[PDB]
Amino acid sequence: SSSEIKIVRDEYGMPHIYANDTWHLFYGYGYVVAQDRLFQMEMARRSTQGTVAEVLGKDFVKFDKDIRRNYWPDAIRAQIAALSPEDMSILQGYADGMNAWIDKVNTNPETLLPKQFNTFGFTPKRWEPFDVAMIFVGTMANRFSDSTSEIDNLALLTALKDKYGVSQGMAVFNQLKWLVNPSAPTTIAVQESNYPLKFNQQNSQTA
Amino acid sequence: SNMWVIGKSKAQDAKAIMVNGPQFGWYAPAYTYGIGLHGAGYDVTGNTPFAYPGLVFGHNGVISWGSTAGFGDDVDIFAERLSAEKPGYYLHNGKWVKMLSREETITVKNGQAETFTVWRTVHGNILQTDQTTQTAYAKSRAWDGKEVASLLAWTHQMKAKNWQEWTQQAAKQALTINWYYADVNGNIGYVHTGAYPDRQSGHDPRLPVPGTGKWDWKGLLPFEMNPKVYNPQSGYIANWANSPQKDYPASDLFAFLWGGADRVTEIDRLLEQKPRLTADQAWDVIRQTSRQDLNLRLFLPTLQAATSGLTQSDPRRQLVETLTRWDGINLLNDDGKTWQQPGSAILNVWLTSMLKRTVVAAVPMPFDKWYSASGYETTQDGPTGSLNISVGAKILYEAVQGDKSPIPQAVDLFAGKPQQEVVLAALEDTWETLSKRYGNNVSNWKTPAMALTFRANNFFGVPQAAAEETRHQAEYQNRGTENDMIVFSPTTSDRPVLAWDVVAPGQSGFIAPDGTVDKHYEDQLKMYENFGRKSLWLTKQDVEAHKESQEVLHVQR
Ligand SMILES: CC1(C)S[C@@H]2[C@H](NC(=O)Cc3ccccc3)C(=O)N2[C@H]1C(=O)O
Ligand SMILES: [Ca+2]
Repeated sequence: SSSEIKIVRDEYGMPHIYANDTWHLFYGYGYVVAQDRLFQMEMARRSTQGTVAEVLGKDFVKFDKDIRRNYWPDAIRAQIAALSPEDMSILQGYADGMNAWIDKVNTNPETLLPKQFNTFGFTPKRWEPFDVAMIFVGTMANRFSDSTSEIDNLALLTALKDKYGVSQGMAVFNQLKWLVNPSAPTTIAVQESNYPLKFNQQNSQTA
Repeated sequence: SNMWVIGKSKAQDAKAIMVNGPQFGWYAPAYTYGIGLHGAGYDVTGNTPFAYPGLVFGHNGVISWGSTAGFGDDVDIFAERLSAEKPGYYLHNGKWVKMLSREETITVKNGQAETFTVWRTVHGNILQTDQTTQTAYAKSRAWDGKEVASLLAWTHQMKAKNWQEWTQQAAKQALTINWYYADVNGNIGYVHTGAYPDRQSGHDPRLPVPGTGKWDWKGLLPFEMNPKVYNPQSGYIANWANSPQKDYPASDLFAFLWGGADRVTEIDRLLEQKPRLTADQAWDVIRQTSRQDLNLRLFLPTLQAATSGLTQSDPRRQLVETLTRWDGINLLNDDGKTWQQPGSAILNVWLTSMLKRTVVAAVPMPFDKWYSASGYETTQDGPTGSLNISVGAKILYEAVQGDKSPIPQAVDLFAGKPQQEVVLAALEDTWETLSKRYGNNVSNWKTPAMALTFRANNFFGVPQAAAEETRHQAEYQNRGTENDMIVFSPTTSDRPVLAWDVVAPGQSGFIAPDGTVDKHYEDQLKMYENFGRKSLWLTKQDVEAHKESQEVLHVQR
């Protein structure tokens, strides 16, 4: 039936989920994740939303502020609200599967609550689609696809111009922080293709 | 992060081999999560960071996939024009526009809550404001609005059965990420995925742009423009955070460069050593690259030239002799904590001295510090991630290549002195430093090896386990946090695919209230250290044959 979910763990504990629709498949996934990694996932949720200080104290206030300042949560919720039913079923099933295990944990904590919750002094709460989405968004996107140093670059360029003069300072910037270097080893060989765009290399946006 | 994809013309006893080593650092419990999904159009196996819905490392019995960070420049900073007369507004397209804002309160365990405001413009969230110049800086991401689409693209790509189906999903992944493909027929492919801005003419992407309207991005570049290759003539696709393609620009981070000195060359040397690679040989590239000193190849020639006229008894010459006899692979002595050869220490001291004398001296403070690192920076717990050639070392390598370098040496980093003189001076410093620590007999120098730590704090620096759960490995290995290998059409099996991975310390992080750790809490630790690997099962029959437990749930939505 559409209500059945089979979970099989192999000899290393790796789980395999068997189900007949999207929501049920991702529910099985969330369920086994909550069994294996609940504390890790709770702490990843707090890291990705900036709510670590709630449980760990004052040493994490600047961290939490920095996380919240680097995203716009309502926009992520708007993206979720635009999903088709099928796509939403991925996130909803996952959250609903974690919650089924979390509710079991909180009903029998004396045997099922991960020891770390007792150590750190709090208990797990349920998850929604936004939370599942934010584990990804807060790691892959907001940390591993969000790298710039342009304000520092401008400060370096200004210091180079003050040391070497305008022209030589721009040329030393191009020696230390080149736009492109043709001797760089490239995953794609030159015979195959090359990138067709050429970029300004003298800060002409403020010329 | 590294990856090598070996296609039909380079594979031995198989049509394609994919070996991935994503480097995120090392954590307890494991950074990635092993999972198989079967039904609702999926049939997949692998492991993935933070148990995302989409498996970043895995296969579906027809194709396999993996990733490495892309490091393209998909982020620009806009300098917004403010006015003291109109707090909370900025000038855009001839009008004073209201910033969007939200209040946030940080609740604090055993402390007072703190409330602050987050501000946002048409160009992104505000990072910092200079009241002296009435300027606010907004960070603009080419993928803004496509985060959820990216998660879904990484999920839906698991159902692709060919390159066209797979690249339809790659085109929907907006973050800067290298994606890789292999399939049962021996095809291999690569896409440097993501959204990249179509910038106005004259916009230097390394530096901020005015936010008043004229410098706004035109839109996004089309997917045609993303660097990609399918079945390259070389027969292989290798990456270790290096450039995707000739003339493609890197991230604007000042300490990140794509130049003539690149660690990916160590993978090319191994893949080109022999005409073809078996799966075993492809896996062994992990072990060798993980132990390879990355500076020896770059600087040994300069060291040999500098010392070529010296007498046999000159210690500057004897340090170079020691390096010349070495292949750069570090191995632990029998004590389990010192390296058999002293070469990395020699290179570290030498390069530290060289950078101080050259790139550091050319750059104003406090920027100079930015160029002083040798790349051998660590902690007693060892490196927090991969090891690489430092920014200063990459710039020094262009200088020591002389006119072989394509980068104009606007400032002579040797300041008018012969490069040999500076190289020799750094060798004199090296001899003094190391002989004072170890004595004058280089053959008995037992230099410390770097170690590896599975940290109990996640990469954000936030506890994800108790401190006592940290695990330690004597040998630092410059390799993936996990490693996975997929072999297509092996001649040694009738199965269309075979695959293996390693998820250390283990699949489970569970500890019961009484302190009893799960049976799968630490059963992959020794396998990780020894370059072992476990089978990834896909089919119903293989999973059943290797079953330890099962549960059947009955649930209605
Ligand atoms: C920019 C970063 C925070 S993320 C990048 C790299 N991480 C990886 O390569 C891991 C990864 C693998 C597959 C997909 C995404 C990221 C790594 O480490 N890099 C960091 C850095 O240089 O500070
Ligand atoms: Ca930029």
